[PDB]
Amino acid sequence: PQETLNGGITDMLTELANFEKNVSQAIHKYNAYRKAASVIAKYPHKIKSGAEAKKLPGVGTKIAEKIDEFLATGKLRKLEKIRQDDTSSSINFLTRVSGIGPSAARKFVDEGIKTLEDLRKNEDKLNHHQRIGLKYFGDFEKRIPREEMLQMQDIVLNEVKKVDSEYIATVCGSFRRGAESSGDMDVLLTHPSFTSESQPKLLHQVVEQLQKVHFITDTLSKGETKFMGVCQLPSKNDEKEYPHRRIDIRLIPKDQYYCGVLYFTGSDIFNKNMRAHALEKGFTINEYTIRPLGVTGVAGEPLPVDSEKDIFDYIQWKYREPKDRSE
DNA sequence: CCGACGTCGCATCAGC
DNA sequence: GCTGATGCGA
DNA sequence: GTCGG
Ligand SMILES: Cc1cn([C@H]2C[C@H](O)[C@@H](COP(=O)(O)NP(=O)(O)OP(=O)(O)O)O2)c(=O)[nH]c1=O
Ligand SMILES: [Mn+2]
Ligand SMILES: [Mn+2]
Ligand code: NA
Ligand code: NA
Repeated sequence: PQETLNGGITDMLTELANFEKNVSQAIHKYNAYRKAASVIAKYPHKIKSGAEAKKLPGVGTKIAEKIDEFLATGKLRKLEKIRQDDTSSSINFLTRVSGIGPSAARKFVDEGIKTLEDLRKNEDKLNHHQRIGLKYFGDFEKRIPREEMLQMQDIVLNEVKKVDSEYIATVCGSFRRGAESSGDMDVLLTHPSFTSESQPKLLHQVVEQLQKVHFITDTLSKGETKFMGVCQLPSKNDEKEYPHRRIDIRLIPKDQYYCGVLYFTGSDIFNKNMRAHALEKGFTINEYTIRPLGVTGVAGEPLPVDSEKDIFDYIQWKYREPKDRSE
């Protein structure tokens, strides 16, 4: 499948998906449209009719009809209409600010606040997260070249070890799968002193060090186990400076760590296949653990895990490199 | 016909 | 002031 | 909106 092979259809479906989530607040319709757009994006033929498309899992009657209208006319009356709707288009747009969801966007537009400019005029109505999202609106929509990610990893691994050399840190997500660009940086953190059985400054101390060396620039949220924030590489001499980036750091017990690494490495569809299969061998994998069923379905206690590959053993599959986990 | 469909940590709100 | 609900991101 | 018990 190439980009423009069914691009107009998947663009249409994705656009419909966003208005469902952001304006209609119909979240299951949101996933319905995305699932349709995903299965169509994978389909290796230029679609000729809605009936043709309806054969794919997740494409039903209503989308089949919409595809017919699109193929025949090059557009969709309902989408064109909501595109001109000042209220609805504004609500959908404002949700592009991290921290502004469907609800907040709704209330902003209710009281006349419709644009980024409007948001800038109204700081006192923004919470902390929303202000950061506004401040880095442009930066947050850019992707991160692997080269910068590697440099980001350099700093994170270095500063983590410097705080305590017994920390274990892993940059997972699309980076660990070897993607040539990434949307954010997903850092997983553990330490021998932290198990399920059992201080919680363990995460605080890492964040503070990365702040001290001015890598982490802002904080969206921060608890005892999960940090969400903003970071930036140092500017290489008198050159154009780097965009601010999203970084997550989360602290995981040692005995749950590699289940965590596996999950937060992904990808999405790989994770389900691997969750999905492995059902058919009587195990339940979650973000934290693998547990055995269970002759009529009662999960017993979590099994020991000390490597990624461990999990693969349990469910009888060859350890697969992160590089081949897109599906 | 009709309910499932993605869950969970953190920030902030709503109610007492 | 405390407890639970809601919004949010991913 | 789609699927399926
Ligand atoms: C959000 C999400 C994440 N994950 C796992 C797989 C993701 O690859 C991994 C990290 O989530 P991500 O950062 O939201 N996606 P990504 O890192 O693969 O891609 P990107 O570069 O951030 O765009 O965690 C899921 O399995 N289901 C999810 O719904
Ligand atoms: Mn990521
Ligand atoms: Mn992420
Ligand atoms: Na179908
Ligand atoms: Na948003």
